[PDB]
Amino acid sequence: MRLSDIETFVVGNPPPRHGGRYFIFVKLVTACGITGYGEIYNATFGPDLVAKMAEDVFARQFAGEDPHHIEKLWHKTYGAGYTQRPDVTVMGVLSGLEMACWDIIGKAAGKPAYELLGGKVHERLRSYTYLYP
Amino acid sequence: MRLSDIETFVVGNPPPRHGGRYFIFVKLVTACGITGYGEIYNATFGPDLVAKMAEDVFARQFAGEDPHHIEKLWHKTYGAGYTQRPDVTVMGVLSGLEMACWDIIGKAAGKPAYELLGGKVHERLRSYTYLYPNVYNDADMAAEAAAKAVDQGFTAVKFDPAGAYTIYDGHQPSLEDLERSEAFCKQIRAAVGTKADLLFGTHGQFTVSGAKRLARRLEAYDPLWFEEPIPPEKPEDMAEVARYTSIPVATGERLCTKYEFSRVLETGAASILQMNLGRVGGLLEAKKIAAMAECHSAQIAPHLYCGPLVALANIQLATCSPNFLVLESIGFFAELLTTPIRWENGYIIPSQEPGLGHDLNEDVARANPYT
Amino acid sequence: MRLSDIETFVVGNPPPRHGGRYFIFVKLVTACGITGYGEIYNATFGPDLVAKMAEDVFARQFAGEDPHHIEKLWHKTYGAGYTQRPDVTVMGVLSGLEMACWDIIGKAAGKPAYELLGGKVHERLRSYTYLYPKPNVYNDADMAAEAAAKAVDQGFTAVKFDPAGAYTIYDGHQPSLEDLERSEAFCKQIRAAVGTKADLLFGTHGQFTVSGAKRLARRLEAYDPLWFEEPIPPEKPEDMAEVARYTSIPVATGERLCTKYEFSRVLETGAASILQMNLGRVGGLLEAKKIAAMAECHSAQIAPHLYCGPLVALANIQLATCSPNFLVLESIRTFDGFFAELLTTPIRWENGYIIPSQEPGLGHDLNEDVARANPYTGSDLHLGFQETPALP
Amino acid sequence: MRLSDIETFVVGNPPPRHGGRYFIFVKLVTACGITGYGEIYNATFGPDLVAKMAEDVFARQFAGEDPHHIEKLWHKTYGAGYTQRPDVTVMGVLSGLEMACWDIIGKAAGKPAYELLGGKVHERLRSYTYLYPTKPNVYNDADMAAEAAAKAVDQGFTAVKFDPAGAYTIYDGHQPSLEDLERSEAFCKQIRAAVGTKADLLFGTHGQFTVSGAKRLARRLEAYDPLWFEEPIPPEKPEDMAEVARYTSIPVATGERLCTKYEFSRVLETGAASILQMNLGRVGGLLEAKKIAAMAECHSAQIAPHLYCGPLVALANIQLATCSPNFLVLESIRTFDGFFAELLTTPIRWENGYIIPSQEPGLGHDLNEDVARANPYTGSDLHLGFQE
Amino acid sequence: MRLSDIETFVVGNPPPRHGGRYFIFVKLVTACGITGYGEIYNATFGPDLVAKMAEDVFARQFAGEDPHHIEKLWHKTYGAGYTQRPDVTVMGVLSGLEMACWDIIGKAAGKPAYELLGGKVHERLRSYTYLYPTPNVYNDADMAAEAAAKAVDQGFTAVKFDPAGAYTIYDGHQPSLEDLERSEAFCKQIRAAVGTKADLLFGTHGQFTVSGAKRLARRLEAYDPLWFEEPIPPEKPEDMAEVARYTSIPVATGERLCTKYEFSRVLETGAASILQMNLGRVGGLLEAKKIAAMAECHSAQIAPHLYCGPLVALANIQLATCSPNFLVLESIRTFDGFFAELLTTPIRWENGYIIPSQEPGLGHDLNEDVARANPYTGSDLHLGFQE
Amino acid sequence: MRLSDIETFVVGNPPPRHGGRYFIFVKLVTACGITGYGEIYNATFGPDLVAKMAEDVFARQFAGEDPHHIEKLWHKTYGAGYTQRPDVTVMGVLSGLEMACWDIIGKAAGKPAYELLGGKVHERLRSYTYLYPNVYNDADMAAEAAAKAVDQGFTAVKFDPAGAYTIYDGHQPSLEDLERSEAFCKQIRAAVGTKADLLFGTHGQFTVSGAKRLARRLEAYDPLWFEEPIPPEKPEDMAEVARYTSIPVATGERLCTKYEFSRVLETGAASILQMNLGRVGGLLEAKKIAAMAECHSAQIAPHLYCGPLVALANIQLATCSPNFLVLESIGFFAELLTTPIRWENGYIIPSQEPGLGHDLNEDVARANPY
Ligand SMILES: [Mg+2]
Ligand SMILES: [Mg+2]
Ligand SMILES: [Mg+2]
Ligand SMILES: [Mg+2]
Ligand SMILES: [Mg+2]
Repeated sequence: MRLSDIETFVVGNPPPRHGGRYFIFVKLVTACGITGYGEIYNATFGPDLVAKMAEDVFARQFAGEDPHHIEKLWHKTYGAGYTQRPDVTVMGVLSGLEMACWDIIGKAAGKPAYELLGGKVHERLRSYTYLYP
Repeated sequence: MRLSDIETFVVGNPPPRHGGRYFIFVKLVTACGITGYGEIYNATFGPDLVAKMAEDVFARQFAGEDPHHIEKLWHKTYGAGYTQRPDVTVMGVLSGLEMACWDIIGKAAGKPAYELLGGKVHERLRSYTYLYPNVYNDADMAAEAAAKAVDQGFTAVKFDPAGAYTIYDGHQPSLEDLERSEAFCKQIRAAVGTKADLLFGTHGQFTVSGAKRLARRLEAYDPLWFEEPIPPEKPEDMAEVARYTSIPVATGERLCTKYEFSRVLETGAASILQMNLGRVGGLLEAKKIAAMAECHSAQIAPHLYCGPLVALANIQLATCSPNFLVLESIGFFAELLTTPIRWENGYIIPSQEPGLGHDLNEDVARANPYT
Repeated sequence: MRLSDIETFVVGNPPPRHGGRYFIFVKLVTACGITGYGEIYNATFGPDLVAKMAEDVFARQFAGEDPHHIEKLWHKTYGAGYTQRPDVTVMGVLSGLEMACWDIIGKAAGKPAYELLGGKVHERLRSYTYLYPKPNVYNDADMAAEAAAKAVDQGFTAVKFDPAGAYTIYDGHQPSLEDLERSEAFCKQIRAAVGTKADLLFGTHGQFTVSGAKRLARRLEAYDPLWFEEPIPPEKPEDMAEVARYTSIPVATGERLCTKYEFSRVLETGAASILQMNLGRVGGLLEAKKIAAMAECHSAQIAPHLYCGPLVALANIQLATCSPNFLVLESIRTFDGFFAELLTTPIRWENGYIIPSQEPGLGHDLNEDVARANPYTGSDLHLGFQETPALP
Repeated sequence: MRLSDIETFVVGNPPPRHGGRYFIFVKLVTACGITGYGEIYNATFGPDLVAKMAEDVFARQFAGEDPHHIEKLWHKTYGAGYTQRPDVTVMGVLSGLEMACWDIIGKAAGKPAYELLGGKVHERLRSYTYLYPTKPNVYNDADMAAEAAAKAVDQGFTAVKFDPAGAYTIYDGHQPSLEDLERSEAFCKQIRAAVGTKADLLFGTHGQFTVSGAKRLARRLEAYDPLWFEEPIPPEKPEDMAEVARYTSIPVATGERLCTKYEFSRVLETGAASILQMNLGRVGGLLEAKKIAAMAECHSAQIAPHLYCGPLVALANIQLATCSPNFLVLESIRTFDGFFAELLTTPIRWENGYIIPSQEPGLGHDLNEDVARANPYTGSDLHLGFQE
Repeated sequence: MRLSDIETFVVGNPPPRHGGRYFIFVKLVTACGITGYGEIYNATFGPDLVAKMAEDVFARQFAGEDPHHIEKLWHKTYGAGYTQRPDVTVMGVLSGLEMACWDIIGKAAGKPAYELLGGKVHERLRSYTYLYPTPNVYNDADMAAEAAAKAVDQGFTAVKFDPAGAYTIYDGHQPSLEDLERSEAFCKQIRAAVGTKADLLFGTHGQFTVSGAKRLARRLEAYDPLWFEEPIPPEKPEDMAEVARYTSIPVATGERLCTKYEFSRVLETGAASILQMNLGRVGGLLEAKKIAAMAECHSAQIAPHLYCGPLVALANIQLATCSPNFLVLESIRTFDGFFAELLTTPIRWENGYIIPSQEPGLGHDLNEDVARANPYTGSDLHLGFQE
Repeated sequence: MRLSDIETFVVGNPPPRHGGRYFIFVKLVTACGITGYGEIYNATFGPDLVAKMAEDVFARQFAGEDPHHIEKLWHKTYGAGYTQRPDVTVMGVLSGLEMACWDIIGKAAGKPAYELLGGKVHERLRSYTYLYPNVYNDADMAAEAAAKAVDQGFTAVKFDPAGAYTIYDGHQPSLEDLERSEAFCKQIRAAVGTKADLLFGTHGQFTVSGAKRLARRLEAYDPLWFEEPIPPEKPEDMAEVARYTSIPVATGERLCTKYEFSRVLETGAASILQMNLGRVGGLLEAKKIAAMAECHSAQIAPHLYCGPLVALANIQLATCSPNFLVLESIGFFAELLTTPIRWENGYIIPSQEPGLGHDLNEDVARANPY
């Protein structure tokens, strides 16, 4: 199994705009067709560009690889350019693609991601909100 | 999906009994038929009792649960009886049940467990072996066996010339212990040169100072590690030895759960963690422990002194671990597995088959009851 | 002198089942006839199995040995199978057998154990009880307060309660605001009921994380609780020490601990100033003694733990009696009911104090017949967590 | 005074490619006409994207501002997007734009930037170079490296740097092999024989090892009095690096992968290192590097600016070093000949092992924009790389 | 059962005076008759006075009490005069009485005292001696080596020596270069002469500062001494730990310490890995057992100190016997001569090891007759310093 | 110049017996006549043996020596018999002899001892006293005894209401102990306002946790200190109490030598040091400790529960110490001395007679054996 294609989405958030001004989505695909979604949380630059950075990372580090090899993928990215240090710009991009890899891993095993990382512990998730008008 | 039945196997190791005297296997099977295997590490009691202890834990915490639910399963067990604190007895039973769940989870995805816990990183695993007027007391005889090992492809050897370990450790090295130890290191180093690392494998014989006396005389030979220099209770004390010497300290074969390894890492007690997966808490717990070591400039080296099923679990963790240093290796291990663990020119080659990659030969285990 | 024979007893506890579901007793017999009794405190495994463990250990380690040789027996057991690290499953079995050797040692010497481990220090041992009897004593502050005045009237000078909400397999967790309301309500009403006449013991079960434990401690301080028991889980004493440093409430812990090594860390990190060894678990009488001397070096006291049978109570009493730094002894009500029937002569409770036996060894003998006549028939473990996450 | 225009050059680096694969330059222009030059040191993303990033930042934070307003500009950029924590990607771009403001600031004052930030201290700056060539070669044969250092000494260099400790992987830290140990000592031993007390040995590892890996190696180099053990372990936990630093007598030197005063504050405080190696095209800018050097004076540490990129970062490094009392040594890519000269309007002054600081205003030299435009980068790789 | 009467004996040590100038014994007697024996280790005042302090203490806290009530006895005594702080004068006297109570407790139990404090652990106790004579053994490495060679031949597996120069009242000081020279030659020569047959116990008396001790330890590590004893003075363990962290040689201290409170700090700071209690000073047998138990929690071993009479020796032996972390026991030669004459049955020394008596209590009895026939006629104190 | 003879007065303290049951005095005489007086603070043994101990010490270390040689004499006594470690039995006997030397040194040089150790710094020494007659158990009756002491001029009063101190301490305070403790502070602060500081004078009763509990309920009455909240063996432990409360911790009546006080200062155990110069090690050793205290934001407040002569030395220290806070005070005291100790409105005034400023009347001392 191997990663073939990526597609980015810059999506603007409509009124009342709770949650920021825009979201940045990615969509990874395997040669055999399986589809994975993910979001990048990065605002150190403009979104059109951060979307470009995503496609950069995917071309260098992700395409051709097995989306299960999370450790290899994460380390090729973390270390690329001889860096290997917490960087929010990179990590925000890594996080999006990595998510999608999980989406894919899951989709192929026919299981929720959480069933592969320790299993359900909660049948419900306690939630909180900001105060809004 | 739910777990239905368990079956235990106490199997006796025939001569030369390299690995123990008996192995304790388990077999979990789901309602709809998928079968996982696993090994328990317990020397604190006796095989038939340890097996019953396995059934007891299976019944109270595992029967009727989804094997995917590792966290729930582990916590049900860890807190049973209002305990919730590290305990090798429990943790060695929980370890063998948890592996079998991984074997199941893997089988239900068509994937090796390592592809679900981070993915392959290593296509081959560096292996080491013990050396086998002999090879445990004469340093000249050790170097010969060391040279043989090197000739077979091994790139690391382990030896414990440090002296008898007693039930009243930690003690002080004898002058004879010191001289024999350095001679082992010196004679072997001359035999293998740069082709194999020296793994110095004490068994917690010493007190902190005793260990330091010994480390002093060993630094010149650039040993890859000083294994378990002192007893396991105060990692704080162990860290005193790590700090003194240039030799990396390794420890972990007598520990279990994230909590104790957490402390080893934070005190700087050891830089090479030696989990035994038949005891540490399982495959997931071990992964958590190896990530933790990643934040501490520390690596893992899965300890093995038991049956093949722990070896498989060791292989699974190692294959997907970026801070893997070396794997302990070792015949009868072949015969117990449906397919043999693959070994070539010093390295273990990870199976691509689902779960733990191999299967226990139930027929052979039932044919070798321990006596 | 050599230990020859062991019998084990698994005894179900009848209604109202205070002190838990079952007790595990051991009977050690020397070749010449001297009989020791002991209790195993452990629930990692069904009581049938622990009993078989006690048996396996006694055959492997004790048979043929001079029970005077505590150090040897202990080390032989602790280091068996190359482990030599604090494991409660083993150490509980070990604690049982070790008690019963002290019973024999004292029987042979014609002295109470406590006259062999430093000598009597107390003529009476200060005592305390949980508050015992849809709203009730465990959930409604006022009913607990009434429960407490009663205890004070019986002459108890200390009562313990855990109003702090359920303990779960996923602990530590965070107190709910309800958990906080109730807790301080229990403290406020109980203190008003008992004034200076008795200390409040806040008997938590490791519920909280360090932060959650500080949130609660902040609210309880005004009522001068004598301690905060096990505010967080047992694995990291370093973390407990952060709670202890924060509050004026003394922190108390140990019921889930074993060996001198673990209590060494508690003491040195400053995780607690009150140690609560259970002698059915901590490693036996000599180890408890060793641990209680360590606490002297660290401005710390002992308050032996008890939620099991009368033989653990006996060992507790032995230790407490020869311990300069003893603070209080936990009792199951006034040691009446099934706790007296199991003994040949009962634990003496008078006006808030245990009065130590002056008889040899542990001071009392197991009524073996009463013990055999009461098998354990349930399937559950002695004690257990809530297996859903903490509310919400 | 206000900033108006920015231009970016992604310049590819002609053979022998010493100093990496490409350089990313920036030209800033004020309204009244003053030009400022600077370089960005970053390879998290391809250079074309980085350049586009630099224009994103200039347009968002710099356009319309007075370039004398470094603190304002620095903090606006530092906090763009509610981040405000080190991030080489951003910090690199910021370093380049900020350098160039100092060009403009100095040119306006008619002074070298160094005469503004505490003023000249050194009339010459001690330099060092990597041992380069022109499969037994200079990176794996101690003898061949000893000849290289011999040649380097005969030019006046008083220090040579080398890395024999094996490859550095994406899964570091790890453990040096016995061959890594044996080769490393040979290099030190041989090189020391060939240079005597004439030149210092700079052990220039690239984060390979774990703490204990580091120590095993350190124990075997101590005897050749190496001047520094560079980045013995990775950059994430300086509390761990400080363990190497305490065990050995060799001074630990690091920082080529760090940025902002915050990350060097920790290095100094923990005792992680005693020689700080900022690359001024990454650290956060010239004023930042000044603040950082001033901290090192409080912790018995010294500065020794890192360089493995274009000549503009070099100018910035030289600007700092000239005004720094706790300066130790300066990296040079060879004798600053070749494309390091061709890219400038007047080349960098290198005489007998020392760099002589220009007295021309700002960064001291101007970029030759035409040589910059006539040398695009055709490739598709990143400046520096790892093993896998 | 109650303590009734006390007798003190001040006993002069006849030549070659190995192990000091005088001994101070105590004899406790219960109402019904049982007789306990004991020794006090204290040279802060002349022995005749230490004797008097023994009766003052016996009369206020001891008389009429059950000898089983050790915690009570000890804490009544410790807390006297509103003090409750370590004090070697008080704790000296307390040790002897306490010892003697164990003798009584044991005799009444029909048991050796170690069988009441954890039980036998060793069938035999490794011992060591100072190098004694027969330009001398104290100041020349060659003669020291010869001595050590004869000690090995007798069965000894460890010898102690202090070649680091005089200890003064102004300690700590710095070693002279000759101090370092002689110190090293001692280790080299003795090591050449015993080989791996015996451990070197380098036994300084608190001579150096922490910097001083490191200067010296750096020169001794190569010969693998088993310990470096009391390298600096006893008032700041926090400082001795500085020495113990620096060198590979184990640091041992304790002969000048008393109560668990002081050893707690030693263990916790890392000042030592080998605790050297003297049971005539440390605060008694039960206190020492508590101390050895603490040391267990800290990778420390015990190695009981002896520079006095056979009775401290007997308690030392009792402790050692039931102590799983026992390293080695100080002997005075082979416990021949007066050390034998002063006991009903002598201490059993056999091929380098002491074999514990199986008789109740301390396992032997003082020869009251011999003890009375040997009073101390002199004017000096047991040990002393330089000025 | 050399020391020759020693005489030792065991003296019984008459009713109301404020300050003990007995005092132990010493008299040192030189070759050419000069005489020093001093006092030993020892209670671990009967005063009969203590005097014999002093004689023993004088013969071995002091006789035939120059009393100027404090350092020499001190280290001789301290190292006697190969000990060289803090021991209050020896240190007490030493503190008395050394005191007397400073009486002889000063007199010989015609100056008070405090003019030899950094010179005068205070003309008046802020005093305080215990609350004497009930008064030890009833809040309101102590509040009375306080307001009476204010009328006499005292600026500080001390009281121990925290319950009995046993041989098994440290313990936990009882709820009644806490209740009476707080009640004592509330009521007294009410009777004296800003005019008098509160000295909470505990006797090492509690464990660290026990002391924290009590501290919490006294903070609000701004006590000037919290004396010896736990026992003295582990200053490290004390430091927890000191760090938790705003009330200063005071300690040291049971300590000796620079070594133990050093550790008190470095660990942060106490900010107020309470040397008893009949125990601490002598006057020269006391001054060194005071100086150490300057380096850690710490002050001195000399301890006195014994005879006038210890007190005399206490004054010599206080008069020449910049970091002096307050001095303990108390009849038969002025009777044992030639010239009485001058007291004026909560303040002692130091003598300017050479040495200890005063002389023991030997006739009165002999006339009252114990
Ligand atoms: Mg091993
Ligand atoms: Mg409880
Ligand atoms: Mg570099
Ligand atoms: Mg000695
Ligand atoms: Mg007082």
